[PDB]
Amino acid sequence: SMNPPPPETSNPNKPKRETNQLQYLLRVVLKTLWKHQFAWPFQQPVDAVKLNLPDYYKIIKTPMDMGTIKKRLENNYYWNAQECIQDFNTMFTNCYIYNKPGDDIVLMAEALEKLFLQKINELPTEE
Ligand SMILES: CCNS(=O)(=O)c1ccc2c(c1)CN(C)C(=O)N2
Ligand SMILES: [K+]
Repeated sequence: SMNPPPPETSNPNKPKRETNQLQYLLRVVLKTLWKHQFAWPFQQPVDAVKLNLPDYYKIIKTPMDMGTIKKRLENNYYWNAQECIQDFNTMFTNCYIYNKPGDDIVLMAEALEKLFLQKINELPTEE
């Protein structure tokens, strides 16, 4: 029932780059999903205490959330776009694993994922 330390949002020894694709991921993809009406449950790490989900971190061992992704993008944490896309995919996957199909949180994840994929379809070529 207690929360782990959140995922790191910086790591000085980790390698990183600024790419036009990562800029797009912050300016377009994250920004669009962040403002969505269903973004709120995904804007911070799952709080197992507040939300009374005492089993959450007994099941989900690779937690991820858009608050973490936002800070990673702001902090130039990533080496490439794929590392960031992976984080979004971990967040969605965790939600589908932990919750029941048709639960409100799943409908929210599914709407955010639809939008995510629409935005990723226009990801520019690396230039
Ligand atoms: C519709 C959201 N309801 S709630 O905030 O009680 C909630 C209910 C369930 C969860 C979460 C939030 C967050 N989340 C990422 C998750 O997988 N489960
Ligand atoms: K499930």
